[PDB]
Amino acid sequence: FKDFVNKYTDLDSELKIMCTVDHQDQRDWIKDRVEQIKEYHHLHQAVHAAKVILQVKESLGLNGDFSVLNTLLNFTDNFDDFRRETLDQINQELIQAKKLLQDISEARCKGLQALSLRKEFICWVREALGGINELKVFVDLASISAGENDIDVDRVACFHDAVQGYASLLFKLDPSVDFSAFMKHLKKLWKALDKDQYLPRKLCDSARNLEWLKTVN
Repeated sequence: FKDFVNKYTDLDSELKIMCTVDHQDQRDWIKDRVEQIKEYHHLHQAVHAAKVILQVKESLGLNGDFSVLNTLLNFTDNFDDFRRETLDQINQELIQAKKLLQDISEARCKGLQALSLRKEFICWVREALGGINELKVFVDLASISAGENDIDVDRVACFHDAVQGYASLLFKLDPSVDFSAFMKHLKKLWKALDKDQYLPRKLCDSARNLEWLKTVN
């Protein structure tokens, strides 16, 4: 079941066909087996998200010694140790903040992957842009020099959206928060990632335009 990822009804129907091969068994174990397998899939997904957030911390210059994700790192370094284990083997210590309302549909995880490894853009946007109020001045200055071509003028709007949608993590973030504080703060980016779902792509497109962003000044 590497193919049934994030598929409830399809997996349910597949297991119904699986159980209908022999008429002696008519039990309803499927209702719990599908939830168990999907919990395992969610554990793997939150492992990937834990790696993503570790990269985000190490790239944003954050401090606070996140240690709750160390148990997910332990869950993902026993890949060769739990390979012979059962589906009901070990506890789950991830529903607190690292499974619900932070890793939805693996898109918000990609939302953080946008602010992942690419780092020089963060340094430049902190050094040259001090506050949010300077964004309007910067975009006004950049529009007159971008060049009206319908592809060179969307670069000053993608930047304006990707910076104004990342104000929580870019400008005002003291490198002293803990895991709980960081997860509560991320629910300020999560409430803007739904208004426009192309924020990670906007940031990734404004990141490659780093040899031109250092020209407006």
